[PDB]
Amino acid sequence: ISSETGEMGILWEFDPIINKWIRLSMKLKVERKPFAEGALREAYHTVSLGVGTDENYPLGTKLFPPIEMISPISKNNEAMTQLKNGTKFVLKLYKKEASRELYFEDVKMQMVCRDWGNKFNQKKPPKKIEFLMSWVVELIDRSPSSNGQPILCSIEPLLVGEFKKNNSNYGAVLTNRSTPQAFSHFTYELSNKQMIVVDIQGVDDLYTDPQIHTPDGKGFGLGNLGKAGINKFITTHKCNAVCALLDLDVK
Ligand SMILES: Nc1ncnc2c1ncn2[C@@H]1O[C@H](COP(=O)(O)O)[C@@H](O)[C@H]1O
Ligand SMILES: [Zn+2]
Repeated sequence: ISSETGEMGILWEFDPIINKWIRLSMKLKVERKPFAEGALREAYHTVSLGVGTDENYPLGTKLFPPIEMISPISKNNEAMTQLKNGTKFVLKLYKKEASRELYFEDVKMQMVCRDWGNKFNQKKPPKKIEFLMSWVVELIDRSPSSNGQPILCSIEPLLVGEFKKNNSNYGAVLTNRSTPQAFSHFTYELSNKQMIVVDIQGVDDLYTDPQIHTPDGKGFGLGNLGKAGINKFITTHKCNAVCALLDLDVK
């Protein structure tokens, strides 16, 4: 949309309720230096210069995600309000030394957790939670890295405030707060033990970068540690007033 200097990107949004990816474009201006780093990625402040369609950037014939997983229509999406021209947000790049599939899997995983957030909030707990949207962006104006595969990154809204990690994906309980731990326990019980959401982290109860474990270990990226991840959560978990309010089993 905007005529100002920045760079273009193909923007991908996953929508769980129709089970499709929605493909868009946007222009963005990203700062030169990151403002934070974790173990694997760096985060950069970025501003949006508008969201558009992908009609100038045809797909052609090896596509991931596959064509049947892509919505033919993209007129409605969260990006058009949440990343509208002017918005400050965050872009995350992996450090030098992540396949194409994993960017998409991590964004899908976050959208799945966001759904679990809504389901938890429907039980009217004392504190509601929310997982941020997340999106894949192909930075198409940048030079390809080792191959004709473009530069990929993920983007999400800016969290304002003190960022805290509340548990990890392997059993750590890092704060005293109840709601995070009760949420993890909720996802375990109400999924009939088919999955658990951990790596609950963010600002207050606005969360981002969660991790799912499933018993069979498949999908949900490299952080999916299977039954081991699940058992490690169980070992350290102490039920709290929120667990009890949600009528969860003290097993
Ligand atoms: N959405 C966000 N808004 C603001 N800060 C963030 C956000 N996500 C992550 N951070 C911070 O940036 C660091 C690097 O991101 P991560 O790759 O998720 O570890 C985190 O450890 C946080 O301190
Ligand atoms: Zn509990």
